[PDB]
Amino acid sequence: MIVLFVDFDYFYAQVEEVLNPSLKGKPVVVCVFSGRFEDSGAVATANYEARKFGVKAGIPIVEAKKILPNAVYLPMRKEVYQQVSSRIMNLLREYSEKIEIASIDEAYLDISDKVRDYREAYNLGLEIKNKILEKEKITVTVGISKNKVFAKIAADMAKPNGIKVIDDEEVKRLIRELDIADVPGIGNITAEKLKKLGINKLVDTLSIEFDKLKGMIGEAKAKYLISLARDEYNEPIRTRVRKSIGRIVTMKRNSRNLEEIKPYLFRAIEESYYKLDKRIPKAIHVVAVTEDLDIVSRGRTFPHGISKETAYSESVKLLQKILEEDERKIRRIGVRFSKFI
DNA sequence: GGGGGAAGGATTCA
DNA sequence: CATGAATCCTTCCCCC
Ligand SMILES: [Ca+2]
Ligand SMILES: [Ca+2]
Ligand SMILES: [Ca+2]
Repeated sequence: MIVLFVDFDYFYAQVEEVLNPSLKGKPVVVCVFSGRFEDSGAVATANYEARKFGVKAGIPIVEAKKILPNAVYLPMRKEVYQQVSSRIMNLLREYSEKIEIASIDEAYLDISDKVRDYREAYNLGLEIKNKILEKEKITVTVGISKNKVFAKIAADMAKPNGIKVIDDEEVKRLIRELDIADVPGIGNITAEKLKKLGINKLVDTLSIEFDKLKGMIGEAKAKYLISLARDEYNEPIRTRVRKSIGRIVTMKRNSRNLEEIKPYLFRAIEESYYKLDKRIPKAIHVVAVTEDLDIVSRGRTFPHGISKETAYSESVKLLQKILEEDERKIRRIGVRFSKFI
């Protein structure tokens, strides 16, 4: 099987460059302003110029400014980025029928049939990069390998603006020398649970009793790592199905007061409903981010679709359940809709 | 013993 | 300082 993975580089910041080309070469930082206080919030995405100095996604906006006070800071414009992304995906579509849109900036292409040899895939890659650079002025990195996981690792190794191929021989070297933490799906949490089992490389996963690895990180994650280490991972390329829609908003200040929280919750519902379009959910979940960044939620599934009126009423009940069962104050509040008809 | 929702939570990552 | 949604896991429940 030959999988070609496309990862748009520093996507949000790059789109801002395309929309304002005079930004090229300057450090650009796209942020999410929380409005709690001047520059309160986090970095969503930073381009290479800012990233090389430590300004990256996740750090506080105030922190970024101490490092690069002269960088260009812009508010995140998600729907603009989504529309540019949609145009890019439809373009990749013309190279494959078999396409898995993993996120706003990532897509896997099963080009097992339209090519053969890693020479022909590579060529299809350089071609794809040119097509996108030309039609949208967006540079992307391409990863090529025998399965989705290594195609992604390939991209991770080659970014930014690159193209890398991981043949069957380096897969085998990587299976022994690649830090397991760099394996897709292994975050800091899992990486630490693995470290305590001796596991630092994929190969190490085969020296452990399965039921032990399973007890430590779960059956699905255990089977996943094992199949990769055995050079047997082979999941098909398929775009997952949109299962839920919702929004969560950060309040100007933490609260525990119903009337103070409501306005934020209702705003979340309105935006959620606008995004659902013609979709009708049978389930609703009110989600709250506590003062200690802990996530709590209460939901309900109905035997029918949920009207906005029912959503407003049910959401208030769910929130009350939350405040009544948790003592912690609330920092962010929102809702999620699922089980579409 | 176990099929099969439903609910609440744990992780991942741009 | 702290900013959408899929997968997966655990517990719980109804009941054959
Ligand atoms: Ca990415
Ligand atoms: Ca990206
Ligand atoms: Ca990692």
